[PDB]
Amino acid sequence: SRRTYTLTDYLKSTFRVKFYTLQWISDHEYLYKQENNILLFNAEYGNSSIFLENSTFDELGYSTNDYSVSPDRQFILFEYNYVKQWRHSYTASYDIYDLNKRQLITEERIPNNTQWITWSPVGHKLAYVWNNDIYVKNEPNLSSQRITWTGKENVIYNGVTDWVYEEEVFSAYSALWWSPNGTFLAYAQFNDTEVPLIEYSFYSDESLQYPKTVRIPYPKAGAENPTVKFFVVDTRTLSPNASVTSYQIVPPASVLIGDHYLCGVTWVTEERISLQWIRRAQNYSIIDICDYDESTGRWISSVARQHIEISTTGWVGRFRPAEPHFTSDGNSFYKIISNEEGYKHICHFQTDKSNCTFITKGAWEVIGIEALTSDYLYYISNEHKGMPGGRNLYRIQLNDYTKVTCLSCELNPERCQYYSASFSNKAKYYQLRCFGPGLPLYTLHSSSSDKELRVLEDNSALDKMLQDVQMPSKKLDVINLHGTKFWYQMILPPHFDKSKKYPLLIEVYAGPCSQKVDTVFRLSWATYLASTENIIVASFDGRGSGYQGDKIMHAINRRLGTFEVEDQIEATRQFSKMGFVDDKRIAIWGWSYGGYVTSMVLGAGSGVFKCGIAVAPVSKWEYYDSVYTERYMGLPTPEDNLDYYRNSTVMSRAENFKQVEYLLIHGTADDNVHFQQSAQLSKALVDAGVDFQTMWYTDEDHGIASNMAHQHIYTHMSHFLKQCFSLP
Amino acid sequence: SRRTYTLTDYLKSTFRVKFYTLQWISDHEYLYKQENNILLFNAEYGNSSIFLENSTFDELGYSTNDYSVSPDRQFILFEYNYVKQWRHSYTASYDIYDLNKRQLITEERIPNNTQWITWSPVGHKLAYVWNNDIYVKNEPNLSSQRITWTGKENVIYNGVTDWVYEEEVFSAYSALWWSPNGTFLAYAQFNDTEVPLIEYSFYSDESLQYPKTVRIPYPKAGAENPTVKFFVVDTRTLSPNASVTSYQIVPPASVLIGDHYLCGVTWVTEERISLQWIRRAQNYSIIDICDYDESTGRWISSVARQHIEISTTGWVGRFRPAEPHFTSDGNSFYKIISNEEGYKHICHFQTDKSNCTFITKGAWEVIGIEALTSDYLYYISNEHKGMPGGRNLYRIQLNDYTKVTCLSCELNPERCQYYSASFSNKAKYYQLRCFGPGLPLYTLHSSSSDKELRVLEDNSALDKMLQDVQMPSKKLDVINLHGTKFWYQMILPPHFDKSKKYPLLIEVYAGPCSQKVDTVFRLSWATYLASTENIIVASFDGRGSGYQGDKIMHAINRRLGTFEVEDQIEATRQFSKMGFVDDKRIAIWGWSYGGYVTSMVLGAGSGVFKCGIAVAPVSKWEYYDSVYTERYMGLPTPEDNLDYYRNSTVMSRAENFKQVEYLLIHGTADDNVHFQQSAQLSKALVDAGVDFQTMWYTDEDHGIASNMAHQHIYTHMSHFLKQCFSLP
Ligand SMILES: *[C@@H]1O[C@H](CO)[C@@H](O[C@@H]2O[C@H](CO)[C@@H](O)[C@H](O)[C@H]2NC(C)=O)[C@H](O)[C@H]1NC(C)=O
Ligand SMILES: *[C@@H]1O[C@H](CO)[C@@H](O[C@@H]2O[C@H](CO)[C@@H](O)[C@H](O)[C@H]2NC(C)=O)[C@H](O)[C@H]1NC(C)=O
Ligand SMILES: *[C@H]1O[C@H](CO)[C@@H](O[C@@H]2O[C@H](CO)[C@@H](O)[C@H](O)[C@H]2NC(C)=O)[C@H](O)[C@H]1NC(C)=O
Ligand SMILES: *[C@H]1O[C@H](CO)[C@@H](O[C@H]2O[C@H](CO)[C@@H](O)[C@H](O)[C@H]2NC(C)=O)[C@H](O)[C@H]1NC(C)=O
Ligand SMILES: *[C@@H]1O[C@H](CO)[C@@H](O)[C@H](O)[C@H]1NC(C)=O
Ligand SMILES: *[C@@H]1O[C@H](CO)[C@@H](O)[C@H](O)[C@H]1NC(C)=O
Ligand SMILES: *[C@@H]1O[C@H](CO)[C@@H](O)[C@H](O)[C@H]1NC(C)=O
Ligand SMILES: *[C@@H]1O[C@H](CO)[C@@H](O)[C@H](O)[C@H]1NC(C)=O
Ligand SMILES: *[C@@H]1O[C@H](CO)[C@@H](O)[C@H](O)[C@H]1NC(C)=O
Ligand SMILES: *[C@@H]1O[C@H](CO)[C@@H](O)[C@H](O)[C@H]1NC(C)=O
Ligand SMILES: *[C@@H]1O[C@H](CO)[C@@H](O)[C@H](O)[C@H]1NC(C)=O
Ligand SMILES: *[C@H]1O[C@H](CO)[C@@H](O)[C@H](O)[C@H]1NC(C)=O
Ligand SMILES: NCC1(c2ccccc2)CCCC1
Ligand SMILES: NCC1(c2ccccc2)CCCC1
Repeated sequence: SRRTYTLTDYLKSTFRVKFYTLQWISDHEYLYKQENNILLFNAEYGNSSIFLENSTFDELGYSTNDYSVSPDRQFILFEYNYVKQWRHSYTASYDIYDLNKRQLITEERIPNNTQWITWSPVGHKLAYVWNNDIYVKNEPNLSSQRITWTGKENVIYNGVTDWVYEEEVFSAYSALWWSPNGTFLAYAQFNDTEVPLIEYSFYSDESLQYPKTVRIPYPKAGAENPTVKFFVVDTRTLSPNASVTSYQIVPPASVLIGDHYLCGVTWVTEERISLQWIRRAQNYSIIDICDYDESTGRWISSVARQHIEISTTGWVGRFRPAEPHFTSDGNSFYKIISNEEGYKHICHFQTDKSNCTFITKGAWEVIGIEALTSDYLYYISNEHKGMPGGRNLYRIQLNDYTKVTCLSCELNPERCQYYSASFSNKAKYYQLRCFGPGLPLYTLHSSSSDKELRVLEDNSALDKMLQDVQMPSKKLDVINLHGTKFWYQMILPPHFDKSKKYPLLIEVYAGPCSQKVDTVFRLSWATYLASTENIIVASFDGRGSGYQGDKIMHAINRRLGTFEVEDQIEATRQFSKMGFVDDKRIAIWGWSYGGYVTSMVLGAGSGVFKCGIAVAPVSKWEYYDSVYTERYMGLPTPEDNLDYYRNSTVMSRAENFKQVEYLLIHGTADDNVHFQQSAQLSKALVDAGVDFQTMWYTDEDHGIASNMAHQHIYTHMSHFLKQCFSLP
Repeated sequence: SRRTYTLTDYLKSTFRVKFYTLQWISDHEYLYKQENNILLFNAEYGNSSIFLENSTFDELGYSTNDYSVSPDRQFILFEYNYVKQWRHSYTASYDIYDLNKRQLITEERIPNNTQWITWSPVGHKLAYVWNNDIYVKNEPNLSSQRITWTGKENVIYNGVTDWVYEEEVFSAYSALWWSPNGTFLAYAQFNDTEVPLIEYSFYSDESLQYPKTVRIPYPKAGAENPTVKFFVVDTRTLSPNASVTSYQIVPPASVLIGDHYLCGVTWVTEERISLQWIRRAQNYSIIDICDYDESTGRWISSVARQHIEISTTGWVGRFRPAEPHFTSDGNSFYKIISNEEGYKHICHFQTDKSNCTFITKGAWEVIGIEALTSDYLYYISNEHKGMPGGRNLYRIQLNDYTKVTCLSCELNPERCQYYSASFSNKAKYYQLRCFGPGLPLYTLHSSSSDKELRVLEDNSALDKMLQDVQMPSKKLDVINLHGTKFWYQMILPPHFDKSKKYPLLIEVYAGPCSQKVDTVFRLSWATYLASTENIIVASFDGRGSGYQGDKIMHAINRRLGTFEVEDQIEATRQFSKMGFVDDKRIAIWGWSYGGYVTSMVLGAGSGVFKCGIAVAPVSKWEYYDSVYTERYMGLPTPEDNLDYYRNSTVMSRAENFKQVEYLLIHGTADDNVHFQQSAQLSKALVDAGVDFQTMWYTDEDHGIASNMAHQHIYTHMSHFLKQCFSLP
């Protein structure tokens, strides 16, 4: 009799899922923004005090989207006037507020359009990037000092990444790294002089008479890449009438051979920095640990402190090589790498020795190292119940790898199987974050007694609202393909009657090291399709997917568009044989890589799918960026992998689309998967005489995330889907 | 029992409509390309001879799309390697073939990428434009002489028009004019230095890794326009070691005041040239007749030889002021202008007097003056039967305006009501071209006996094919609106049963001075919709339409988007009341201006239309070019017509689209109605929460005319239409 989860409920977020975001500022204290008030909580006693009243934000231009308190707690930074750029980058305005004299620094302010800013790890120094140059302010009220002079739009980047490093290498816009005690400021410089430009029209507000052309240095497969340099600036000598004292650290010879990338920076101590470089091929990476020479100011490296990591069956790491986690002394480190069996586990390395020792093993994988003390190492893995789509926090004794405890496994076995964690300094306390399968749950714990100090947020409000509505259920299970067991999930309609025949909707991603099958709780479009439209929405992780060993992940090496596409078809074929699926009404959709896979499926002529929707899909790999594409496909030259580049385009399967109903969608301002991709795909379908539907979204980028576009696209795909399934 | 005219029949042109293209080369001879053979016909005796065997084209690179024989018949020009640009412009390669020594000129050839080329009116001189500069060749085998040095891509144009002059002023790419006896070569120079650039992406062949950006100097409403200069070059002194002798003719002071355009050039005699200029406003034009001064080389003008033409209720002429037609002596001319009642008729002017005398009158209009001898004047009008959508050839005695004969009216009253004509030199013979309502019919006639020498093409083959198929019928009639009678047409399905109720498709254009209702025979998409899908396709010419007097045409002056849109709604409303139309299923579609109107109707909230399709529509007048837009709307400034510019956008009616099914289509490479227009329109619909369909066509220009795109768009609109009409 109750209501169903509606499209409007989804599009409007009428069912709010709460969370708990905190920032640790010591080994037992943390800040929390509550009702626009910044409160200081003491993990020990649970008591809190007001750190900054809600009545201070009231007048800072307008909305204050973010804050950052200096480590010495003397100042606070206010971020506002946010202007988004790519996936991670953006520019903003900042105000510095003196917490002592409780005033607002007015002289020597931070520039407008600041690209990045950060306090030093200690004290209250500031470093920021503006107009592609780096500046340092020793005091909030004193004049900043310019560190670089080469900054230049679309050419030289100091302190921040260019387009490709942001998206594929750093997964961040930032390229600045203060040393632990603020002595040194390390940064990377990117040169895009020889990178070709992708250009597209941005129409802007209706009042703009002429469209403007956006230009981005974007390297497509096999094109010229940006070069990079790494510098360590000694901030001690920074003065208005002094030059900048900096040293340039170059990569090891084994990398200087040809094109390469800087993929990681980690400070070990005030005089020891760790750099991780990888060759353009991405099957050879190396860690170079450089020591500061106090009598020359040089950062020296030695072959003894270099650690090589290669891959013979594919690429190194998941999306990039894993980061090293050093001990306080810096004489050793722990890092995730592939073991003998192809599973990723933690290996213990000695800084000046090449041999490492695995401290974990099994047919499961370590997702990442979370914290490290002199006695324990905390990490996250999907070992529990052997569920690759589950996550838990584990702790292992460093003096006896035999003693490993699961800190999250049994807290709420039914409600919580997917966690992430955030540790305080020195790992004395930690917040545990549960994302499903039940309602998210945030908790605070002590590392000494493993006791649960308290419940930070349990979403009891959401629970209330949902018991009044007919929610669908999510079931996870397994099936066999090629003698290998793979996972899949199904969002089943309320009051699921294994008798009736329901229409199926396959939602796919399926890109290298992907995971669409997990135990995370999500109020999604699928929630609505199952709840209101009685459609079954399933997902499957086959060959190429991650967190199940290099064996399954590297299956699609140098051959994207083959096995992962084929496995979606065979898995759907097995789903359609289970009596509760109307094989006459099967569809599939995806975004990005899921859009590519969706298209490849539809064009396979399997006769299995009736219709499909592709949103901002890749259509030809030579159109995508160099870092991501080459990592799996090599170079598109007749000497390397051109043949597999050519027969993996969606265009080459155009004729087969005559057998299905296809919906192609794309944002005209997509800086990531260029509109070109869909423009070229549609032209191939037109030339083949194939009828299909289209939908462009003016000025929307890769996310197609503006409030109105977001609502419009899901509304549109719903009509298309219901038309195809003959649903009223 | 027979077949119906199918979509495939239309898309593939299975039913060929033949024509007869000839080129007059004297007062009694003409050339005709037959089976790749150039034959020379003698109108007098009807006998023909081979002028150039089909066996000469065989090897000229490849296909020879066109030929041009010099007037002295000594040479012939072969055009090939055609590369289209805008609506009229294109570049090509040319070979000169010596008809005497029957050889092929090999030395001093014509450049590749030639923009325009033409023989002189006599002899065998040649003038051509290459890289925006003019060149003259006195002999096919001799070196050409460069005439201009200012040529520059997207900036200076010598001898050819820029984008806006090509599309809106000259309706041609050409800007060169030889004098009657080849002495002088006149040309216009266009400067686009200050014209803003419209830019858009061209994706090209799938193999192009990066899309290229096309840039065109295009002036939008109120923007900076291109300036122009007119020169008369004396070719007699052209020599390799001599400078160029030329004179610059400037416009009359009444035009130099502000911005203006050169809209017409006409040579009167070897020493008298006629220039027609118009102000940017386009409600004031003037004809300046300049005489050559043999002792100074100057081209002099006098106030006595100037003729002003203004409009107080709108703009001058139809799309541009009509051209003057001078007598051999050049002492007088005949030109179409609006009379006292607002109807366009022929006025007789004296070159040095300001008063003219109308030689025709009535509630009908003269379409154009076709030929002029010392005894008669031939013209075309829609006077017959008072049908504004009919055309006929008339002849009027110059010494007695009372004697006027209709030469085409009664030849085939049932089969032919729409003619055009082509006269030989001195008007001794003429070809008559009938375009409907029956099958096209070409005939050759003598001016002396008005006798029909012979039938050039009667399409008897097409007649044969069509009697085997169920063709629809076209009926023309009238209806009253605001006390004024307007015309409309309906393509009725075969075996039309005035009983049953059929869905109605309204095909609209309705732009200023347009005519959708005529008696021309057309194998169109509508032919298929009526014949096979049993849909009625109607068209209506209301306020704003042409050929019915300035009264009706100037109705929409300074207010586009109002009356012509409203009249389509009221006329459809009256059509729906006629018992044979299903009021529940009515649609409307259009192209360009028809797309605008179509969209303005769908957004009127009249409740009359269920669905509609708009192809490459204008959505906001400030986005269209200056010449066309300003002609009807004035300037978009608060001092002029900004208010009507703002409330006539399609966007302002977005909310109303929630009541209809809308299909928006646009070529991404449209240089005319920029993709911007539809991009901005769709964004307004998305912001309003309106659901609608879309369809972009990669790299297609304004015509969307590539073979595959052509077939695809009509196939797509047919599915949309049938979905909306619930037709299987
Ligand atoms: C591209 O072409 C290759 C080579 O023909 C395809 O690889 C074969 O795929 C078939 C599946 O139909 C397998 O039976 C063979 O074992 C494969 N051979 C190799 C060399 O792996 C590949 O599937 C094609 N890729 C795409 C995207 O269609
Ligand atoms: C094309 O038109 C532009 C006007 O914009 C001319 O440029 C001006 O030329 C004069 C004289 O040389 C200079 O004093 C101005 O400074 C120029 N202004 C600009 C906008 O550049 C240009 O010379 C013209 N070219 C031709 C071939 O006529
Ligand atoms: C700043 O802080 C006060 C609390 O100290 C906020 O007041 C609370 O508001 C929530 C709902 O918004 C109530 O449920 C609490 O009970 C309120 N507490 C009090 C003091 O009554 C106040 O809303 C905040 N100011 C702003 C900017 O909204
Ligand atoms: C918007 O501009 C004017 C503003 O009123 C509109 O008004 C005109 O058209 C009406 C038709 O409903 C007439 O009733 C008004 O009298 C007439 N106003 C004037 C001053 O003559 C006009 O129609 C609108 N144009 C568009 C495109 O919507
Ligand atoms: C919490 O209370 C303790 C005493 O039990 C005090 O020492 C501490 O400073 C307080 N922490 C806060 C809320 O800052
Ligand atoms: C950027 O790279 C280009 C191309 O190699 C080079 O010419 C230029 O000097 C470099 N600039 C800097 C600041 O490194
Ligand atoms: C730095 O130099 C400027 C003049 O160039 C001078 O005004 C200022 O006093 C100097 N600062 C220091 C550190 O003395
Ligand atoms: C590393 O990748 C390159 C790129 O093709 C390849 O030639 C080489 O064999 C690879 N090396 C390993 C360790 O597999
Ligand atoms: C037709 O024949 C006549 C002979 O009476 C001749 O004069 C004429 O040139 C011929 N027509 C042509 C040009 O083929
Ligand atoms: C014309 O100029 C050319 C180029 O300098 C020269 O070779 C030629 O002799 C000149 N013609 C004469 C002789 O007048
Ligand atoms: C000519 O047209 C312009 C266009 O705005 C107008 O301002 C001017 O008054 C008009 N004059 C005549 C003769 O109609
Ligand atoms: C060219 O014309 C001749 C005329 O005799 C004709 O017979 C021949 O078929 C034609 N050749 C072609 C197809 O070009
Ligand atoms: N850029 C890497 C990703 C991608 C791949 C193909 C297409 C779009 C986006 C894959 C993982 C995050 C985004
Ligand atoms: N520009 C001239 C035309 C037009 C008008 C509006 C929109 C597109 C095209 C009007 C007549 C021919 C084409």
